[PDB]
Amino acid sequence: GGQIEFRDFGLRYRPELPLAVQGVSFKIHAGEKVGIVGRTGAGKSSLASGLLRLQEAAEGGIWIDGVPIAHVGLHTLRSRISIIPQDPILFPGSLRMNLDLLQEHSDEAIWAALETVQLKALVASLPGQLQYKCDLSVGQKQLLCLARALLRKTQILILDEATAAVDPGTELQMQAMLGSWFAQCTVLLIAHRLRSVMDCARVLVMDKGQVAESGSPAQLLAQKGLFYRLAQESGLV
Ligand SMILES: Nc1ncnc2c1ncn2[C@@H]1O[C@H](COP(=O)(O)OP(=O)(O)O)[C@@H](O)[C@H]1O
Repeated sequence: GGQIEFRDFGLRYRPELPLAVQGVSFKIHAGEKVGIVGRTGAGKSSLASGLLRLQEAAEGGIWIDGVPIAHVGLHTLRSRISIIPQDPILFPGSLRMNLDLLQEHSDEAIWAALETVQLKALVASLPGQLQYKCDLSVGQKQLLCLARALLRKTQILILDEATAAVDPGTELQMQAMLGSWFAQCTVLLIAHRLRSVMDCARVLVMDKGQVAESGSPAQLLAQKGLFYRLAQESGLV
């Protein structure tokens, strides 16, 4: 399904530190694409880090399809939950290994995923093709991550926006797929550019470790709240 629910959630990265994020309660419906916006330090990455249970729950809990992730095997928990970082690091070695470390797919199915993210041609161009070792641009590495997210049968796609200048063709293919191959996939897009979540149907606005406001960009723009302030600073409104 990919339906996530934070219920009064907070996490700390280390015992001695204060809660990085606290009292976060929200329900993401299965298959939804929700943008997550906020300033640096607001708590956007912590939500994904709480989902992946990188940091354990300090308060409340998270539930994925009615199952408390607190009671879900970590490998299981993380198997169909995929994250696309800003600057993905290829695991040193075979390209195929990066795409399929567990070797649970056939070269056939891997090439499909690549062609899905429109990297089949690039990969075919590569010196070792699938066996190509690691180069590829940050945008391409993200796409490769997207193809891997497909192979994983991912139902929760956490996407991290590149803080660096966005490749015009990567953005074109990335959006091209989010509504088609990840249509049924829940997509948490953690955005560092407010413009990127404007077409989103729903945005969580993170603020100093707490959910500040929720709803569509139009709703949040009308509220003239933190979301609205970020749009002004961004020059969108
Ligand atoms: N590795 C870390 N160790 C300790 N504190 C952290 C770490 N990463 C983030 N934080 C803190 O937790 C809070 C939440 O930030 P974060 O979740 O990273 O939001 P964002 O994704 O918007 O940067 C911030 O105050 C941040 O400084």
